[PDB]
Amino acid sequence: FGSLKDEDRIFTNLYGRHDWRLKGALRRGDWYKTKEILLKGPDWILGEMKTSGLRGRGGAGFPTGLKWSFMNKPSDGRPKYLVVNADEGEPGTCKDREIMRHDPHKLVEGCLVGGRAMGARAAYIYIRGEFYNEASNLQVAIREAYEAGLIGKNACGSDYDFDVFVVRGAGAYICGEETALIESIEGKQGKPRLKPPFPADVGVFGCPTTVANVETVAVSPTICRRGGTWFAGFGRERNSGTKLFNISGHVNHPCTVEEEMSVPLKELIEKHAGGVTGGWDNLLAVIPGGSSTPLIPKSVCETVLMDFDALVQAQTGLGTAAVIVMDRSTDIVKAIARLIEFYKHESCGQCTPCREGVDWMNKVMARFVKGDARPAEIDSLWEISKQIEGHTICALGDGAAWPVQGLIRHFRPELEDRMQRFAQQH
Amino acid sequence: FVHRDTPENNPDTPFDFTPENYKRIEAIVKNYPEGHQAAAVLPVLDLAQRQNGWLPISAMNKVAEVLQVPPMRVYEVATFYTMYNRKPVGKYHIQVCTTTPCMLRDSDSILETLQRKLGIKVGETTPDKLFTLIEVECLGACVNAPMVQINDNYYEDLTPKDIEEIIDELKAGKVPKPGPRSGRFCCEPAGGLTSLTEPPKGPGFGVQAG
Amino acid sequence: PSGEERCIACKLCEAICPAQAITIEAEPRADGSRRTTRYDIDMTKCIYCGFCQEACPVDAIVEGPNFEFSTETHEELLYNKEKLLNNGDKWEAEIAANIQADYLYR
Amino acid sequence: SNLIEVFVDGQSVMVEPGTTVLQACEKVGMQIPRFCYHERLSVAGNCRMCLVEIEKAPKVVAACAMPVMKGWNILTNSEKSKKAREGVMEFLLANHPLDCPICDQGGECDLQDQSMMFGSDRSRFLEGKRAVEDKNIGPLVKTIMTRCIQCTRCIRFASEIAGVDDLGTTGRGNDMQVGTYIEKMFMSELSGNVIDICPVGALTSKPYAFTARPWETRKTESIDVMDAVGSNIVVSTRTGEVMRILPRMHEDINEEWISDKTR
Amino acid sequence: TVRPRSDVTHKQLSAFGEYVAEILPKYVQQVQVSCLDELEICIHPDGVIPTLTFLRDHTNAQFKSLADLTAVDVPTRQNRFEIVYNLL
Amino acid sequence: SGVNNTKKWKMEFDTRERWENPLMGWASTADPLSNMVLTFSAKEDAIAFAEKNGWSYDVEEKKVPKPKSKSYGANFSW
Amino acid sequence: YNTYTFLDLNLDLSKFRLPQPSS
Amino acid sequence: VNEVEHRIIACDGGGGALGHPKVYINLDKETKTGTCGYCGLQFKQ
Amino acid sequence: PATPEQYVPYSTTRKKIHEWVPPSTPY
Ligand SMILES: Cc1cc2nc3c(=O)[nH]c(=O)nc-3n(C[C@H](O)[C@H](O)[C@H](O)COP(=O)(O)O)c2cc1C
Ligand code: SF4
Ligand code: SF4
Ligand code: SF4
Ligand code: SF4
Ligand code: FES
Ligand code: FES
Ligand SMILES: [Zn+2]
Repeated sequence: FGSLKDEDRIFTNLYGRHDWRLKGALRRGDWYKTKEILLKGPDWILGEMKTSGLRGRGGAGFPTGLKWSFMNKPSDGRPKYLVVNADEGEPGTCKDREIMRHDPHKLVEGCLVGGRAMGARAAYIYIRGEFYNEASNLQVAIREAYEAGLIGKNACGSDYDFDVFVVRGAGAYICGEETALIESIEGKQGKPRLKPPFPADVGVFGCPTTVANVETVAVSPTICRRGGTWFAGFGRERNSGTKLFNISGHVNHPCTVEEEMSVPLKELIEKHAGGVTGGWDNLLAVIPGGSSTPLIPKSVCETVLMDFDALVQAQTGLGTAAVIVMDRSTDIVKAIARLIEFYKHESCGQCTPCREGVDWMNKVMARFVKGDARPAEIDSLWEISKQIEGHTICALGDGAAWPVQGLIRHFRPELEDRMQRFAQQH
Repeated sequence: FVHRDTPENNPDTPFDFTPENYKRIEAIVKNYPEGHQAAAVLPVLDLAQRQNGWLPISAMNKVAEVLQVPPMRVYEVATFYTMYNRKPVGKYHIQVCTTTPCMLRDSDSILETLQRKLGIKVGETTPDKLFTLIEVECLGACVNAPMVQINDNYYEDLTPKDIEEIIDELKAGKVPKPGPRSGRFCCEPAGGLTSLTEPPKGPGFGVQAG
Repeated sequence: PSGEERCIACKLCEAICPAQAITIEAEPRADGSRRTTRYDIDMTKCIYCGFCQEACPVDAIVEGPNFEFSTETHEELLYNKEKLLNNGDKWEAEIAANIQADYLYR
Repeated sequence: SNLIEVFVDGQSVMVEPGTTVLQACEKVGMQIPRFCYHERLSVAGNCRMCLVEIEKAPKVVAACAMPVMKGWNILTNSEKSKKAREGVMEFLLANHPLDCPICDQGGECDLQDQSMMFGSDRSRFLEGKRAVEDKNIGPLVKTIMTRCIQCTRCIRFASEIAGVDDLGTTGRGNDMQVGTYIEKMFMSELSGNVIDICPVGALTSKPYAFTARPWETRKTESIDVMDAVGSNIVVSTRTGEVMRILPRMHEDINEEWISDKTR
Repeated sequence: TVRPRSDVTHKQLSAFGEYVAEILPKYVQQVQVSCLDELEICIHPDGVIPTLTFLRDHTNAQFKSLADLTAVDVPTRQNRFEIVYNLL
Repeated sequence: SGVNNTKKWKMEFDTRERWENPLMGWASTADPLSNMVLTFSAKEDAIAFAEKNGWSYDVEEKKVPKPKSKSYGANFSW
Repeated sequence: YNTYTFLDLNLDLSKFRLPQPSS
Repeated sequence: VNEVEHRIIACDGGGGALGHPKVYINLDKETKTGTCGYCGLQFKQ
Repeated sequence: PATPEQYVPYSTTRKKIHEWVPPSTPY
């Protein structure tokens, strides 16, 4: 439900206030049962996540255990690998920036705890190029850990071998995709591959590979070291566990709090963070999972709590759980319009739907903000939207269509008036 | 996306990794599996950018040589990513985040202030070559929606006057306290932490026999 | 108006011509542009059906309002590109009025 | 017998494991409309003009890259797989420059046909088109690349048949331009095949620029005498002079390709 | 842009096609009502005078006028010419 | 890349003189059977027609592409 | 921090990294 | 040479439905004045 | 708001063939 206890808050060093470095980490006791866990077995680790029923902490939601289970199949003579994507291009995902800037070890032991679960030879962490600062913090942390012998061959005084590496991103949101990151590592252009060859079977350097949101890798060790069931209790049904929530825009105290999942949307701005700037009635709309997920208008805001099942009932996605809030002084139409501008400046262009479709919606959306376009065009953008939604090679085209669909779904009268406003002044 | 050879930006310019740089080069390679030096392109191309911001056609060709890859390969990587600059950026490259999260926090409000202070249009270098302003997209520090990235400095919660203090510090002197401004630090509920105030539970706590 | 022939040798001009009357062999004109070196109607095969004026995407070939062009010989009816272009350099004051008069209905 | 059984609108053909959904339709005899998929070129999935709907399945799959599985019935003429083509063709055409009476791949266009058979009667793109900058790739290939549908066939051929990796994609977004970043001519034998392999008329042959138009060309099948491989070729003659020689497929000798000399 | 059609006809005529096929089993090789709602009784060449006489002089099928007689030539078929008699 | 024009067997005749009309430069011909391309549906039915009419034939066997195995992942191996 | 510090950290963690497989 | 401000320009052939099909020309390089393949009109960026 | 100017056709075609011109001086 809500009011996650500090005693249950995984990322204790959030907000810093501790030594993100190892000695702070030791007081955190992050490396407490690592040898034991690995000793227990890879099968024991996946039992822990299956019991946890953790969902993907990245924009896509899938059982974390089943995804890791897939490349637990016997090696075919190719080294298995771990890829941690610290890229978070999605607006409002400062969620991950926290775990690299702070509590970097949380992720380092997440990597080896996760590594033996998939039997990965090594893990590469792709941080956003922008986070040069963040990249500096982690390898200082990674360097500490090996010096200790926590990672490396015979890591944590155990038979198992692991090596952790950090890879420089280069300002691309699409590099965040499950497969495209792999291609970026491989050194080719960051263009996603098709799903038929699933990442596990075909991978980074053509070997089995798996990709996890940094939050997903980070919570593993604590979910196993601590009781996974313990975590499970926090979640709701399929939904489970605490996921960091970032609230940004039109709220009195924008902040990232790792409060519990399944939180009433009205409650998290009202109780933690900062109540919606201007009052809870000054809420034109809420973007729950970030730019990719459709915004939900106030009417439904207070009604649904934050969890992926509840949101999909609501037609929106928990995604990165980045809450972007809009007051009534905003231009709903120009707000979403810049997100389509966010996607035309960013989609790879590999696939026909997304390439021309996202540019086509950008042109129509800019006209919509001006009000130059006629009212009949508004549903035509509906139809352009679903052509892009099911036909794209990756999910970004999936993502571009949803905000457009949300604007037409709940704010169709406002766009018509902008249509009307321009027609009147001629 | 076409490199029309120009006396300044052309193959004529000689590029070569400093003895120190070449060293760095190798370090990167080994990170990748053997015989996969190809992957070194992005990281290496980045060090060519570290060497020189311009990174001219000559520099890319050099990268191809070092990693043994086909030049077109490197050319494709440089063009795809915004991080690499194929034109001479200014000494201080100021990038203002203007995605919706920041906009709603008047990120644009920052823009107008910076254009006037630099006294220049958005997208080009100052005559002084001192600063270069560009309207970049989300930088991943939405919590502090007002935000500008100055050569990694990554400042935040910036207000016209805040940027004012910052731009003056860059123009005279250096290292202008890069980071947030209001003192909200990184993602602190401004009013109060409201959480994590309780002391760390300590190692062992909650193990619950896993 | 500028003075540039409108025909860009699409060969559509003669594709639909059912009487099989038109041969428009073309080249790049040495400006880099695209124009005819050859154009033809055998006016003793044409049927005045206007399938060439409605297919032309540029309004180059038209079918003018002449009907006093009888000839004492057979050779004066096999029009070439220069008996059609100076022909069109004749009636353009009289054609364009009718195009502008019927363009909407077409 | 590792044949696996899969249904093409019911014909229930049996195919080797690992055949693509597009390939399954071919043996029944159906043709998936396709761009960016060439039999002897790697599958890329760029166009996604081949989206089909396997049965009782949530979304449309790419017939070029999806390995057909056991007992999936492909529905190639469903009400969905036609909205998956009526809506893609909307996009390819939206940024396309209308100069079909310039494009000498007039009747030789795999993009007007598929528009003219599987696409849409009208247009809804009331906005502004894009334009790219014509560059010089040589004296044999005229790249009026504002025509390009970014299908990456050229990039692959240049890299998998001819080993000349000079061509490549540059830039992202709608701005992706498929060409040679610096202007270096595409000089190699096997060069002219790009013309034949680009379904769009973006880059076409410069000598045969505007001498003809394909419906007129009478096509006589003959043999290559310039080189001793004896590549099969089709000599396209109009009114009695040869206008172009393009390859005709011989599995064993020239499988759809001919030399720069003999063309 | 989809023809305004009557299904009554398809059925009524289909039924006549079965009637003619039953009345003349010896000469009719295939009867089919096309989707253009027209009927075609294909007869062995020997049935040309029998089949047409039955249609010209039968109370339940009077086909008094010969609209036309024409012969499509499909060169492939062994019997190339396909004489076709349209009756009203 | 359309394969709908490579499915039916055609019987075309030899190519004789195509010359130039002195007056207008058009292509002229005296081969009455020049524009003739009969279309059959099988080798058997074309040989039959030619033999039927007394022409000499030069049958050319069909050349269907053989099956070439294509896989997306293959280009990702190293 | 400086432009070369991130890569120098990599320069340093080279030894830390054990051998890498070869295809 | 038709001077223009925009990177790309149209060329309906000086008419709507009375001129030539409408194509957008990229006057992006002063090095070359775009020439609509239909009118042969050079445009000077 | 008898004549000598009679249209005569051409073959406006640029002759579409080129014969070897024999060598000017003998050998
Ligand atoms: C355009 C695009 C951008 C993405 N960016 C990110 C990202 O920055 N971070 C991230 O964790 N996942 C991102 N994803 C989702 C990944 O494809 C993948 O599903 C996810 O990283 C898996 O993490 P999880 O399984 O631990 O949730 C992106 C997906 C798309 C289509
Ligand atoms: S006349 Fe009109 S149609 Fe005939 S070629 Fe010239 S342009 Fe094409
Ligand atoms: S009018 Fe004369 S020329 Fe124009 S199409 Fe009909 S017949 Fe051919
Ligand atoms: S390619 Fe040439 S022909 Fe095919 S559509 Fe585009 S323009 Fe018309
Ligand atoms: S050029 Fe022809 S082949 Fe190369 S991409 Fe553009 S269209 Fe596809
Ligand atoms: S939008 Fe500027 S911080 Fe993400
Ligand atoms: S043809 Fe299937 S992906 Fe383009
Ligand atoms: Zn023009």
